[PDB]
Amino acid sequence: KRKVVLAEQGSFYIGGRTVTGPGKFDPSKPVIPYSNEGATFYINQMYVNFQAPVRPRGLPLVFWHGGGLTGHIWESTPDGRPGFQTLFVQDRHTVYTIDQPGRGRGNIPTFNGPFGQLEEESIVNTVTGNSSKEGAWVRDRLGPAPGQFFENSQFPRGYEDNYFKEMGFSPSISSDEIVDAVVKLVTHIGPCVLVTHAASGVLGMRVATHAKNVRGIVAYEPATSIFPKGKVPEIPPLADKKSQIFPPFEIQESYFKKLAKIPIQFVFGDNIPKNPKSAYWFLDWWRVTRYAHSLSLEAINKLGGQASLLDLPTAGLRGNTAFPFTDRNNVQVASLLSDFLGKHGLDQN
Amino acid sequence: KRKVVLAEQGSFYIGGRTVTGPGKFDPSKPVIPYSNEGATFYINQMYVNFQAPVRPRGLPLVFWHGGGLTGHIWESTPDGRPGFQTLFVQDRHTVYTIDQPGRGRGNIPTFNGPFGQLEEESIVNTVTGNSSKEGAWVRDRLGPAPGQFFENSQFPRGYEDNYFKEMGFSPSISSDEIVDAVVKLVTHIGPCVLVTHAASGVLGMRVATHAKNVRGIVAYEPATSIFPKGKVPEIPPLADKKSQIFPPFEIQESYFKKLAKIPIQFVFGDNIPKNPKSAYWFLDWWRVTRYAHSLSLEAINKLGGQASLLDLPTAGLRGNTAFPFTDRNNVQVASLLSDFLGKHGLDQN
Ligand SMILES: COC(=O)c1ccccc1S(=O)(=O)NC(=O)N(C)c1nc(C)nc(OC)n1
Ligand SMILES: COC(=O)c1ccccc1S(=O)(=O)NC(=O)N(C)c1nc(C)nc(OC)n1
Repeated sequence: KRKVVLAEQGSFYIGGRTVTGPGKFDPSKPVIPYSNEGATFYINQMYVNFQAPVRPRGLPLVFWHGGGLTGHIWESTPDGRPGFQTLFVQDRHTVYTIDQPGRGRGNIPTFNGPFGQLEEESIVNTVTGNSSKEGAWVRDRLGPAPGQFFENSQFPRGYEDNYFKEMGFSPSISSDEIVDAVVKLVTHIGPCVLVTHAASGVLGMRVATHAKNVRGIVAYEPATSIFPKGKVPEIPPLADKKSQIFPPFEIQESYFKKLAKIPIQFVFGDNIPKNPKSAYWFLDWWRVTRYAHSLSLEAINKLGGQASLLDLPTAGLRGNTAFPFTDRNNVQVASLLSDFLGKHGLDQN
Repeated sequence: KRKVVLAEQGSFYIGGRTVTGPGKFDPSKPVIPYSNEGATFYINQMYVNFQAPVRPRGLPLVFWHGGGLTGHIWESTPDGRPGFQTLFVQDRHTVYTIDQPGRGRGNIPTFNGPFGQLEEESIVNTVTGNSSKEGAWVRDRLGPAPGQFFENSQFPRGYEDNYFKEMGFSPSISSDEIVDAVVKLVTHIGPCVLVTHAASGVLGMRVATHAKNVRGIVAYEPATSIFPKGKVPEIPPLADKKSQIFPPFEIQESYFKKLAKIPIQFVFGDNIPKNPKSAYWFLDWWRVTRYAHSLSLEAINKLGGQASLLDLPTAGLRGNTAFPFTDRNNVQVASLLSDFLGKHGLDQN
């Protein structure tokens, strides 16, 4: 069912700062080709879209895309089925979707000169990085190697091109500045729930420690674990005995303690190996990253928290990739999110 | 006013191509940091959003942002009033809004290495260009100089930060590939109307010559004029005796003739001078650019066309900037667009 009734919708920019070029601007001189002379540039701002149902119930949801993505992933699946934006407006929540600084409609800070460089100042690095189709295939656990699917896969097969086309690079904007933009959004919205994904997992945890308005977190397949400073537990290397997972983020315990004050759920899909898998780097990476997250959640619970790990196969959902909210069974994944919101009173006024 | 009812909404990717790096991808080797080795990259694809009303009447509208912009400008004004997307869904048209290749949710083609470079191939230039706040202020005719506003201005004053935050750079993707993506969208949608803006004006004219499904064009403040090859009329230089407008695009006459088969309207806002203005480069640039467009429309009409130029002040609307569809009187601007659609039956089934 695709129909949606909106009391209002729209979009806006929030957050960011400015940087200035040298000299002054003279309106009599040729304006194009564009010059840094006399220039003010707005940088690192974030794009925000919202859709509000008639008579909303409970708190607004803020859907935060993973690494190299945009709010598209919450709008539609690669095969054109409704995304979580539609499903949760239908579930009577106001829905915010963002393009964080450096991605999509967010700002990419570059000027007149080599990419990212404002005269002698490097705002972001000129050298970029970006996953290939092959790297993303294994990262997202479509299968163990590019072009191969797990038998049980929930991926919308045949729509591979559409899926990979949604992904791209991110300039080297500091995570501090990304977190700052979302803190400002949360201040603007009021009490809300963060729904994060992969690279935005750790960022949403950070936002919650800075913003009391974050009343809950659901994180799909978070990519970086978080611990109190100096209390990082022993985490093994990968099965190749050379690689490590992403270095866990460390925060002062007084901020970490704030995570114990709200319900937090991490959600993982399928096909994460239980045992070392030296032949398949990313499968093994996910094994150890999921383990690190289990210890992070345990640390929150030892501070009086209510932090849980939901493995979708234990709820009867088999074959999900690292994007469960765009997989073929995404309605069932959404149902489990609604269950979490309902259990914690986040769907009541 | 804000209420919107959608039979369906969503988004998708269309267009683009692939490129690779050398070698073979080995899933046993560390996937991050990402490498070009064995890597397929999707480049130059376009993001498309659609909103369909219940029982649409007439043709879908494709709103195409100007230079350095995104579909945001059709979603909301800088001060948060409804954009043309909402207004035209309320007007019972299905509405498509795009982020063209190189902008917003469209692809920015960069890899592992200096920006835009895939090994020894330069996909886009590493050196970027980008307007400043000051350049955009005068380009868009908010006032003759930054900080100043024309009398009777329709700009949402006070929302300068929101407005300028929506603008950014474009990588050097060829115009051929941008046009190609929209031709593919037009094939997918069927008969439709293009609504263009500034830098997308000439691109929409080009699309129409390649796509019979374009049944009409409304272009707000187009930036580059178009003529049959070898038939560009004499166009004077600017009042500074040294600058010229953008070199007009020249197409083969057999393609130019296709513009004579559909209704085409160019729409200009206020404060374009009638006489040379050496003190204000962009005001004088608009004077001569608008003149060049008058001659382009005349050439279309000489070939049997239905091309017209609408100056908003002659229709009783004073003070519009170069973004009339986000100005304070944008509802009245929308009413004139509805009038055009109705005149030509583009609002009937
Ligand atoms: C949608 O996919 C993801 O969100 C994702 C998931 C797992 C691993 C890496 C990424 S990533 O593709 O974004 N990572 C990335 O681009 N890089 C390169 C990255 N990201 C992070 C968060 N840390 C590090 O190194 C510490 N690298
Ligand atoms: C939203 O504003 C515009 O759409 C716009 C409007 C008028 C002039 C220039 C631009 S522009 O900012 O895009 N131009 C631009 O960035 N440059 C640099 C440009 N664009 C074009 C289409 N041609 C040329 O040179 C021929 N330069």
